[PDB]
Amino acid sequence: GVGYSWTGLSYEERLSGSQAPALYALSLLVVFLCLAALYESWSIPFSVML
Amino acid sequence: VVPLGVIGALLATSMRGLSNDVFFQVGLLTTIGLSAKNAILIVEFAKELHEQGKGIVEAAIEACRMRLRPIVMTSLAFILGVVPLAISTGAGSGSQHAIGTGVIGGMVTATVLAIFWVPLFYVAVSTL
Amino acid sequence: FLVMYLFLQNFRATLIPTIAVPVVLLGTFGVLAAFGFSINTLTMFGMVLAIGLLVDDAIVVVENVERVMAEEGLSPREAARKSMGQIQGALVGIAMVLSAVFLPMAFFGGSTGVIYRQFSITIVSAMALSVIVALILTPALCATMLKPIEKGDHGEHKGGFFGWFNRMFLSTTHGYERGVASILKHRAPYLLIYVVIVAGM
Amino acid sequence: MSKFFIDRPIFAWVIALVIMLAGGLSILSLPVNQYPAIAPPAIAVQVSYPG
Repeated sequence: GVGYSWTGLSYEERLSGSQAPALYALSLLVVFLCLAALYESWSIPFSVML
Repeated sequence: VVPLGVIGALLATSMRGLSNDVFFQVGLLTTIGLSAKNAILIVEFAKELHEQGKGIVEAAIEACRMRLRPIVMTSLAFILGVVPLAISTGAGSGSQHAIGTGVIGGMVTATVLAIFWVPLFYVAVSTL
Repeated sequence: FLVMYLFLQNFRATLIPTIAVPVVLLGTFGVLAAFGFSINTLTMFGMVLAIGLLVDDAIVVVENVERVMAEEGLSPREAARKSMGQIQGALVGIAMVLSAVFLPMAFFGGSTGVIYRQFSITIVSAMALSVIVALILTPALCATMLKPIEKGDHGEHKGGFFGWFNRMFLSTTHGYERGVASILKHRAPYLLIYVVIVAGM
Repeated sequence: MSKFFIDRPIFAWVIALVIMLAGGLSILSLPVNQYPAIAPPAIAVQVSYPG
């Protein structure tokens, strides 16, 4: 009959937290395609994105 | 030639029974847009074929002969794109029925009729 | 997709403009989030009335490149160079004249002004980027090798149950050119019938 | 203008894919409803007085 709740600087940690695995993956994918447009290739981009 | 699209918009919404509303207004705007589209797509070829060193009357014939296929291509593509709004029933289907019949009736008469007619309006010799 | 496959009669080429259809409406979703316009039924209404107006500038350029590859035996790498230099003034023209039917409707007030919006912006953004997706990439991906040189069977009989389709089609073009010749022959009743149909309109 | 892309197709494919997955992640961050704010704004004052 007694609930618990979060306030203050921790309250956002209750909502959608660190999206760092998302932003890393999308940010590596967009640069992988951007320098592919620079190179006019696909496998030569791999040699500099790894 | 925008009357030659809105006459079919009018007769389609009359024989369907749906009345004039905001959807009929945006339908007549888009049907005069597509009427202008499939008219200028051959009148520009008639213009360049005349102004490359030909007369006005043979250039229109050569342009419509060379361009009849993409006109009917765009027309049948559009009509099969906007038929599933007219044939659908269910949730929110009244707005789809109001927006579909006007554009199908405008488009079929902008296609099947004006292809004879924008050459006749182009070869008006007062446009010299 | 399948009706333009029935027109083009080539499975390796008919997906060339229908991969141009998912690249644009998602792009219009790039515009609405840039303008705060939320997804409603009117935006989807605009897109389903705009997909027929959408792929036209791509089907005319693939029609021109297959025409210049059927009439002349050129490779597509230079056939695209010959085509896009001669039809550059039309595919931008239909988009610029189709944007202008929906630009002045967005500035009107009232409760019908906001319902005229989401019928304006989702079409003018589409036709604003349909012209660039028509001029930037589909000549390139039609020009690589995706239209191979196919001679011998130029569609005069073409075989199969679909082989009489173009056989009826060029006969209809012959009837059409004979009809427009008879139209420009007399031209006397063909203005009074225009006056009586606008008077009926 | 063209002629910069028929010789460079990967640039065109990258532009296509970046506008695709620029819209495709942006669909997941805007709301969906049936209709926009079609109704006019209205303010209502209200009192109750028993008896």
